[PDB]
Amino acid sequence: SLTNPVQLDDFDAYIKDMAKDSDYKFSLQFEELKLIGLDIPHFAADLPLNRCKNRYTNILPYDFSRVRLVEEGADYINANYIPGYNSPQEYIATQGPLPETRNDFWKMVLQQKSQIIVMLTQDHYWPFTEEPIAYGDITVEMISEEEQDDWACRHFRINYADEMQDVMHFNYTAWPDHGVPTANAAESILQFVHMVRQQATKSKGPMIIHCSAGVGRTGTFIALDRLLQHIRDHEFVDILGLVSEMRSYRMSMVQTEEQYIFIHQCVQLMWMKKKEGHHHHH
Amino acid sequence: SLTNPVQLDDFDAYIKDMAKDSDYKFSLQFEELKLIGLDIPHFAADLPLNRCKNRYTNILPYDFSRVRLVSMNEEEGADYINANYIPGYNSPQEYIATQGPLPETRNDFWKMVLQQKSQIIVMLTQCNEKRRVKCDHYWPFTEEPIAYGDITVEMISEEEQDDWACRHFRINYADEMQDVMHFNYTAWPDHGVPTAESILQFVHMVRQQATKSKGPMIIHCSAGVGRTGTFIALDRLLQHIRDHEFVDILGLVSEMRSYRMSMVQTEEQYIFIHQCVQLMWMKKKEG
Repeated sequence: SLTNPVQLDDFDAYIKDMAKDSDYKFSLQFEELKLIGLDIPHFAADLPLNRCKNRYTNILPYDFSRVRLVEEGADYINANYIPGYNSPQEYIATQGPLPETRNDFWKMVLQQKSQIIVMLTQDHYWPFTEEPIAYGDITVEMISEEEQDDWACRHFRINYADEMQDVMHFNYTAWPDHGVPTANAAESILQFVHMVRQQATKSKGPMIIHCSAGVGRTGTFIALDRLLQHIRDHEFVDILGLVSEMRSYRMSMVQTEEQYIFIHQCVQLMWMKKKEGHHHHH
Repeated sequence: SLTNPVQLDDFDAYIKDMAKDSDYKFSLQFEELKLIGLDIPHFAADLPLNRCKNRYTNILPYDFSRVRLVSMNEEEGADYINANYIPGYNSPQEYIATQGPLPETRNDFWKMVLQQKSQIIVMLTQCNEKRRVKCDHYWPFTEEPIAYGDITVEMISEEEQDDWACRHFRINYADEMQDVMHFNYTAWPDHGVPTAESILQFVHMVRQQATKSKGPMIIHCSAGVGRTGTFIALDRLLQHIRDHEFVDILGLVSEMRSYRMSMVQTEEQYIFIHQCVQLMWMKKKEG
């Protein structure tokens, strides 16, 4: 429905055209993306008892792709499985946990067997000290912590009954809140993405990604992660088709035209890196 | 991973290159496609108690995309049926690909039809082919309402033609009633090809009805992967060619295989899909 594959050889001319007439086509395409999933049911998220489990009143997970926890509304959590470059349920896009949902969040991590969590914002649902904390029936203890300039990695040990699970936690902290992303901002985020991807290819369940609403930065991170891998193996990119797809699994993925344009900004840099690399295929 | 969009303007040149050296490139692509989905679990389909619900021991539904039957405190495994949600041109769960119902699962099938609220069923096989069993005649023989478990089905009409039959069913569970159109294509031999004009009109026919219907479109043949996979590809492609200037059959077939194994069973059916697009392209050029 919404898809526009562009040969990498034509991306430069493509983005320039997208930008003409005051970003007319960027805006038009974004206006079209806003129509995706309008008719997909999201009744569970609107049930009386689950309303308090949503950070934002109008950002609700579709019923078909929602992650279900295993009482009235006890299976609910604002999160959706999202397709990736490698599997149909490679990711779980979710909102930043609320104090009232942090126990449900850890239950999701355990049940879904997620060994990688990506936080795109700076709510502190994890332990502050080395002391193991019990979030409901699940005990979580931070094993180690590494801190870089733009991100931090934490290793968590989660247990329940006889079950034990190791979970890596990547928190990007240099995400720009205001102004247009500088060439450095783009570079940093692309490095972070690449970094998480190296760990991904070595993990169990779906990769959990979140930002306050779980759609903007989250959908942007997912798009970039999938794009880097795609651009490495292919000679074309279909950004429109990609964001449209995410919109069909979780509403508002890539929340703003700003983020939509930014994604194109990053792909141009990816294309520049691919060309300058001249790497043969493995 | 597996994807290769081709502008329609050079699809002819593409097809001819793929057909070169006795379909060398076509086979190359099909072998790659046979690897898709091998790592996706299908634990529920493996349960001993569900073995009698699988027509074939090797055609099994993935856990993540399988269709779940709903019931109140019912027996273990009661939620199981050999079927999977498949993305379509319009929505994430537009189709439900399933095997041809067995005598032991005909009630489960109708339960799925009612619960999923499907108003269209596409059957691409005959119940029997070459004296070999392919699918149970799970629907009524006459106009007399038949009870399948707690669901009653009434065949309001039955219009047959050379290559297909259209049957209007009215089904109900107490006061929950539903109209279901059943399109049975009878000229598609299992593991083979219609042997394009005929099947394309069929697809167009089902498409017309679809625009008037709501709910998932149930698609099945015998195993629920070969002809079913080819039909879905065709249905989706017809709509895609109408709106765009390119096609990615490789990515399309790869995607289906990530939702249900073996979609589009043979290289021949895979090549048939390309041939059909070529025909679809020319029809579009007549405007």
